[PDB]
Amino acid sequence: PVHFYETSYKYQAADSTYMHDVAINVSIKGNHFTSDIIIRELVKSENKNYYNVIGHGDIIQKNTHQYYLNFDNIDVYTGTNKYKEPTSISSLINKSNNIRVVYLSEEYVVVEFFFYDGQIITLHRY
Amino acid sequence: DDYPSLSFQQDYVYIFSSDFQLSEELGVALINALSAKEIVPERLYVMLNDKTISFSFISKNKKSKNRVLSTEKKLNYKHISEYIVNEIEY
Repeated sequence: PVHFYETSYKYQAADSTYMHDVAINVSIKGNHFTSDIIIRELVKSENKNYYNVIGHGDIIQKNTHQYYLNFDNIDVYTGTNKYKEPTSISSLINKSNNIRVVYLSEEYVVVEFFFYDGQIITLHRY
Repeated sequence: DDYPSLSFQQDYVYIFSSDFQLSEELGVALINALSAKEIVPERLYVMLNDKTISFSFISKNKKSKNRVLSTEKKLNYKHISEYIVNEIEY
């Protein structure tokens, strides 16, 4: 059984005008997952750069409310013409990335995950 | 696991943080502010770390609003509360 998750958020640097607009989309078919992330960077309220990041791997449930992801593929697309990264690509393809659930529902789920070395967020189900 | 354990639960407010003092001060401020502006969240999650601050505001319509804030030096209950309340009300 496949469960889809989706959410968006905005990151803001308190010492700068820099910020992210991030849309998250996850697909879980059982033991494996596929994540799709779009990061639009804005400096001074102007669409600066973008990133499309696609993930794939295993989601392993340790406890009833404690998971972790093991990526086997990470794919980054960006603007050809050439900042804060939510997570480093190397830290994903080497470590297990913990996800602790704090509330489960049929319409949404609330988790604490690994972006920015600590982030809480709500994801809608479908 | 290493995420901060829960540290404050009111009507709709949840706060995960290793600073129980800042959690208390922040929760009451949110309750006060949102009631003053007559805003009733279905639920409001918040997470405090050394650098980052994040929260999730679940609306009565079950549509959420998520935010993150990184800061050089730590902020207090009023600064965080004004930030969170400002993002919610938009």
